[PDB]
Amino acid sequence: TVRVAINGFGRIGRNVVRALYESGRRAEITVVAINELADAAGMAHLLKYDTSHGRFAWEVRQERDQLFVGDDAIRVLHERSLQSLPWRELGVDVVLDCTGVYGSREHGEAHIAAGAKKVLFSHPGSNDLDATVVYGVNQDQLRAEHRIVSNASCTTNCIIPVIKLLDDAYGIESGTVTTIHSAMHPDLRRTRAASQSIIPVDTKLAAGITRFFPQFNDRFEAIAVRVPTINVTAIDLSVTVKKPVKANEVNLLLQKAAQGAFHGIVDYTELPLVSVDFNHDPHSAIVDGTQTRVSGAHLIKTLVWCDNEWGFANRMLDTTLAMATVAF
Amino acid sequence: TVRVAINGFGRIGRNVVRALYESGRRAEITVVAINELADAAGMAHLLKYDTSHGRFAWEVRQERDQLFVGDDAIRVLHERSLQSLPWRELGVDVVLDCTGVYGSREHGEAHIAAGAKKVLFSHPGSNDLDATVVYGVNQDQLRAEHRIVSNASCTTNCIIPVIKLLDDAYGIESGTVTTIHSAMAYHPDLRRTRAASQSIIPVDTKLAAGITRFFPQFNDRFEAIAVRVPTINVTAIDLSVTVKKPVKANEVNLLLQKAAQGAFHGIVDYTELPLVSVDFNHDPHSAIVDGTQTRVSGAHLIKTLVWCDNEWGFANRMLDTTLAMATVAF
Amino acid sequence: TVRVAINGFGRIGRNVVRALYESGRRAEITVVAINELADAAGMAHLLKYDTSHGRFAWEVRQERDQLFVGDDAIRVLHERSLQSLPWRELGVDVVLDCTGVYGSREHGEAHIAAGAKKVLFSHPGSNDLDATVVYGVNQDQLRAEHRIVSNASCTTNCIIPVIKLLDDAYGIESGTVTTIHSAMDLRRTRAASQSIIPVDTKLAAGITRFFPQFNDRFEAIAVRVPTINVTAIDLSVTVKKPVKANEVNLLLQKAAQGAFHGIVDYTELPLVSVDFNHDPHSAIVDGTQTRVSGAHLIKTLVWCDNEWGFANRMLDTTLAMATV
Amino acid sequence: TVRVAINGFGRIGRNVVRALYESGRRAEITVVAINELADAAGMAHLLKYDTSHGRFAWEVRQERDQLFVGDDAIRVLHERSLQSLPWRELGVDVVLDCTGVYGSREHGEAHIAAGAKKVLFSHPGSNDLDATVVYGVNQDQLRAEHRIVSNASCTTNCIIPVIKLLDDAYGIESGTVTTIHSAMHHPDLRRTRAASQSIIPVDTKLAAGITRFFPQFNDRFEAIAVRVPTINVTAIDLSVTVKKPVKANEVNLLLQKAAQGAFHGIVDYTELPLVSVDFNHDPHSAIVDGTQTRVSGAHLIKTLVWCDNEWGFANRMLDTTLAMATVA
Repeated sequence: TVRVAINGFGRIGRNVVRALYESGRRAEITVVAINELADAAGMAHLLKYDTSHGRFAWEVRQERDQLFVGDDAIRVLHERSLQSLPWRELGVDVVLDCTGVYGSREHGEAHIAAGAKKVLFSHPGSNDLDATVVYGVNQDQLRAEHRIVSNASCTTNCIIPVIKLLDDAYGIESGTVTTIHSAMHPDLRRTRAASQSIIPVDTKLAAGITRFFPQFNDRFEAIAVRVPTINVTAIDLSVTVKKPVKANEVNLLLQKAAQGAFHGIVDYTELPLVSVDFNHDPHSAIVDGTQTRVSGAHLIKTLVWCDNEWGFANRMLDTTLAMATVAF
Repeated sequence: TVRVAINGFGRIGRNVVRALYESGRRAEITVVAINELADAAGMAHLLKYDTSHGRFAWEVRQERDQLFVGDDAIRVLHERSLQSLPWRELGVDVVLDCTGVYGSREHGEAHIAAGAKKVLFSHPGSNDLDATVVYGVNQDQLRAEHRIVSNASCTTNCIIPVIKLLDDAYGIESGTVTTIHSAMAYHPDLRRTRAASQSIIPVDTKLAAGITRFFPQFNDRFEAIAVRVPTINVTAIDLSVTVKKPVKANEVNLLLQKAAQGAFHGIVDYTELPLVSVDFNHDPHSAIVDGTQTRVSGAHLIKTLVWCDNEWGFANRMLDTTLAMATVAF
Repeated sequence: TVRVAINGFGRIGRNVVRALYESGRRAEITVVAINELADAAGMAHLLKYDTSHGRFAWEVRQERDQLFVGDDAIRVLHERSLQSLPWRELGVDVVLDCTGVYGSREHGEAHIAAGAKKVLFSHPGSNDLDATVVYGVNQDQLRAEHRIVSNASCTTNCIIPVIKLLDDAYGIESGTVTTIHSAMDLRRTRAASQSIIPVDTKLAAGITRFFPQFNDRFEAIAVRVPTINVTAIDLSVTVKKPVKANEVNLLLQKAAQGAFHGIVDYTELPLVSVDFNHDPHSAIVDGTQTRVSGAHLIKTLVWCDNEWGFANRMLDTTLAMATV
Repeated sequence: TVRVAINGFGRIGRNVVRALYESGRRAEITVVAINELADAAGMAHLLKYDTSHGRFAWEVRQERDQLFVGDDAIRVLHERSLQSLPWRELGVDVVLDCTGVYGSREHGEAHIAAGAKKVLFSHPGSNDLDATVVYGVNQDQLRAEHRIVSNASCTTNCIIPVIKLLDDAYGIESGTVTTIHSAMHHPDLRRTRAASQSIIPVDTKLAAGITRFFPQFNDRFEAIAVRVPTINVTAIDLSVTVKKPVKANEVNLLLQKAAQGAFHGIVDYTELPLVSVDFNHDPHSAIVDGTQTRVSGAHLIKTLVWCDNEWGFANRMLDTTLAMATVA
């Protein structure tokens, strides 16, 4: 088994754990430790009861510095100092660092100093790492020597595979995206009741895209709003393409990719569905074919769904396996 | 005083009335009659309470066959045949048809035959009316012989003025729009039965065909989708267009900002404040450009996010259009 | 195997099918037919996709006037009159009439006449049926010759067991209830405002019908709030015997452990309404909220997934009816 | 004119100012000064824009240390030290302290020593202030010798007048209350959980507040509360046992009459079929919903009570303020 440690037990951290068990990936991966600067009581409770995902099916037990999920024992640490973590003693193959705040070499190297073989960040970090993976797109670029890696971000994993598919088919020359987020300072917007408004929020989506697709620097922008719905995101993508195209052809391309090389990663639907119907859906992206439009023959719009959190947590596990099982 | 009658007292009919008093337009226009099918105890209560900006500030009551707003008496009518509406007896200058159902030349003629000089429809109607007005964009296209006019639609009015501004400055080549609508058993459209509170729900939208009617040149160059989210009374419109001329986000904002100071004052507003949607609740502008959200990808793909209280701006535009029709008039 | 047909494929009828498969009761009940006025594609669709209960696990296909759940075929009918339902041909043991509109003795008689052996109504219905069952409280009042039975109402089901527990231990003198409803006609014409909306409720009438000694001693009100489909029931009773709040919690905790296990649950954990979504208990007593004013006025807060709990009790009462 | 200063410009302090301008009380009360740590530009923006109460009808400008409401200039302070507040300079007759921090006899003494003649706190406070006033019920218990006064709390202000009314008519023996809060505000494990889906139990000091005010109901009153995702209007579900025998129509008639007479402008009564937003920005402390009144047997009364907790409370602060500067 690949022995994994979770640094930080916020929403992504807890989701990685549930997804490990629910997906059957536990036959190949085991979680041996979680570091979180909060009490084990609350951790265990929040792991068992989720608003967005419901009741977790495995017995959850907490005792001393141990968290139990079914039979598995899991050490709970409260360390402010990354180098003082017991990674070597626990035989840590991969630390999944889910703390948020940027990722980087210094931090990865501190997990490695404590004795972890590799590090996978949940957040894009800086342009300094051994690699950034959008699983389903570029995991075959990983090498045995890539030890400090980033899995991109919740929102980037949703849209990148779609962008890849459209650009391969038609050549993207320009792109603009709006993300409609579900519910989840020097900004007079935070101190406003989320219950009733469409609230614009900061987004780093564009940076994510142009870092992954450097041929689009100065060619991509993004905005975002928050709305009071349940954990499903809609990404509204508008791209100009080189080759002329019609909507039913954009749709055929995406249907077949979901059928084929992107099965499990990008799904496609034509059914009359609403966002909750993708709650807890493990795909990175579900293209809603009913919303595909082409203006003229060069301006594509697609509406893409994702459970950004559940999709991403599953990909985190996919990337962890790819990292842990590569030959030099 | 411009004599008006309102046919249909649903959300829009009621908002037209509220707008008339709140805006001061009542110095210019008097509502002589309201035609509504369905009890009138309702009418008063809904006028009073279903408002969204506090209880309507004018005193409201229902006596006899009459509705009282403040000290004004309005004749309440219940008539199913357009032919027998007593517009002639009341000397009605414009009938504001707010039913959401009547929209054809023949419906127009039917109102005019019962004695209205002119008719204004609260929705796009048929493709062959005398004119379709987006107040602030093309009221000047109203001739004297145009007795049957459409006011376009709530959503259409939000966006066409920004489209005009953008087209004139940079030349729109193609365009795509997403409307984020606020909230309003078994049904053949399967999405409609679903709990609204929980979801982003894709909805059918007529916006593209509205843009297309107004801008003949944009046929086959414009598309639209929409979703409904569980927020209240303010719509956002997410507009992406390719333009001929090379532009930056800052120049697009200056343009729109200057236009809001000048020729679209009172119609299109502009802002750079960190505001949220409820901040435009009961705002009477047709559109509010949110400067902070403006992007240009490359130098030719503009994204603008526009807000509106779709019902409130529309109701106000109905009154504005009324006066212009009355202005140069048959 | 009990052969059941379902009349009305509204939310209730659909949860009855979902629950049938999820609890494993496929082993003792078979659904042989559904009558629904609307078309079978709509039915299959709604069965699969649900805002409250997520994606249904079993494969759902629709094919002509057949509906397929897993390997199972279910005839779909569109009869608007009870007399023409093919209950004889299909050998129906129990109609589960979930329409919310057929509830009288003569509606039961028309189901029987068409060949159904018995009928279980998914609502209080007529006041002159053979029995009204709130499972866990009075299924032992059931008899073989009871042919036209009512299953009470979802909200009645949530609270009646708790009322019985409290009346037995301390003697209820008077009672008053507020139901806080989720996404479940004077005020409907309003616009969207995200409001607490008062709604008419029949809970007082359901409580006194089940406990007639409470006539003129019980009242209830309700509000709708824009939440997910878990109801909170806020029950305030005056009682004869003096009590403290911790005594009340012990009694219900023990009730949950014992005679009401699987019907009433009990929690002292810091939960919120979504934590009871898809819970098949009729009621979950929240101990953290129990209060006693003085020593005689008890307040209890009780949670329920009113739809889910109720659809499972319908199944229980069904089995109890068929293999008597 | 009574000169007043406001200490703390959060939600309550801003609402007092809005309430002042909207009620016409600007003829009797002048706000000479606001002390607030945050920036003036922020104060102005938040005074102008508010999700509950909407766009302030009065112009709002901010320049330097001045906040302009209409054409009234108001002095802004940023002083952490009560001893240094320039009250004497400004001739402050009453400090409305709306910080929700300050609340003790000493804090009161500090304001007075800095030169404010009297003090009104916007909350419970501590158990030894000169008076606690729920305006409409006990403003008669005010004496000129009362210098350090508390206004009670929002919810306590909504329900006390009703309890008074029912106790006076019928003799209340015992009481229990559930408060249905909208989106407003031992580690509470529920506070993580997203407001947008659930009914969420929350701690309440309502009973404490009632006990404090009516110590004869010591051991005779309890309260729970929940939060639901509605906008700014609270429902209070009050269930009391009474000594006298009563009927629901008699209860409603009592309360309707009190609303016509002795509690006019403080308690309102309605028989109309309404919803909670209908009371948004309603200045009464309480609106009894007559459609919802019940009595079980002849002694167990339920009434459902609405209030815009923040707006009624803002208006009461001013009522008390006015009763504190005039004892002549």
